[PDB]
Amino acid sequence: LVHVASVEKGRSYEDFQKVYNAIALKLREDDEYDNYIGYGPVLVRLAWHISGTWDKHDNTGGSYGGTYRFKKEFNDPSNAGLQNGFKFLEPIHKEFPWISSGDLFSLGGVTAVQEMQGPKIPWRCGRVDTPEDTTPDNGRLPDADKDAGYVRTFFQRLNMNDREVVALMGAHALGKTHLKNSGYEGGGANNVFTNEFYLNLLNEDWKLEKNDANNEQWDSKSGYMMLPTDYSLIQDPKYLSIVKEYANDQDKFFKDFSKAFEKLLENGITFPKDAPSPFIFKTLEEQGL
Ligand code: HEM
Ligand SMILES: c1csc(-c2cnc3n2CCC3)c1
Repeated sequence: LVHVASVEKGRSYEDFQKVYNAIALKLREDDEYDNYIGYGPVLVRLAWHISGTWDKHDNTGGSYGGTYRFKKEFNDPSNAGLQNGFKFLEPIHKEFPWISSGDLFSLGGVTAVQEMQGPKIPWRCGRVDTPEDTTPDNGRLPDADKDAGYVRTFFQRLNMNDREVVALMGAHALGKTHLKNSGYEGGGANNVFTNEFYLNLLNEDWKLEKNDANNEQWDSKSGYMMLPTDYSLIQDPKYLSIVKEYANDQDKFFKDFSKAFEKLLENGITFPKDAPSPFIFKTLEEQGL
């Protein structure tokens, strides 16, 4: 099973920058969502969930086929709440109907990270919409109630190593949990991309509590929360080291996140030798828009 990247016919960097800009402008303008967090965090989560279905063993799942558009994947309980991100992107897709679904969903994530003052994430085009029968079954995204061994084993399926895992988890500095979506409540309503996840892990006083959905989570007096899988990064000696590294080096964290997130979004895709090199998009700020 091979998924070969195929550039949307006749499209070049300038076409994709226009799509980036349309998403970025909407992010700026629809700022009310989720008590003024806006749509950045949910779009990052969407890009991760459409990618996180990949299995390195058979090359099924991943971002290529844009299969979240199909009912089976759209209604996965693990994807509860991501419909808000789908609805955000819908008008954009109507404006630029030439772009594939996988390309749009993944570009949404890249745009969100950059517009939230994160690192630049190189991005490649050419994902191709695949038919409904290529939709992966539910159950491939991870559980939050587990420990460090689970997290490590889970991520081996996505060909991610310890450093890549800890860097990717830094995105949890963004946004919040919603009891109705996942059975967890709380967060920090943050919409700026920083290394604060790692700082909060090391510096807050965490207490284990049972929430109103009968799930255990770690809570701090500052009003923050960690999932059990978040907290596992300071329980495991190998993860802890890396957590300390990112807490003390913002630039390192940005560079490692950029690499891991691009890899996550590209897993399962074969890029021909003639393919364009990755694009790096300018932010609205860089364009004076
Ligand atoms: C062990 C792996 C992971 C687990 C178990 C996990 C679990 C969760 C849960 C339960 C939520 C709350 C969802 C809600 O109630 O709305 C959440 C939120 C979020 N996750 Fe993860 N996650 C993991 C990895 C990641 C990764 C790798 C990224 C991206 C690089 C990511 C990005 C996000 C973002 C941005 C939110 C906030 C969404 C919002 O504010 O609507 N997560 N995660
Ligand atoms: C902001 C302070 S803690 C925190 C957090 C920890 N784990 C998660 N979040 C938000 C999404 C999941 C976000």
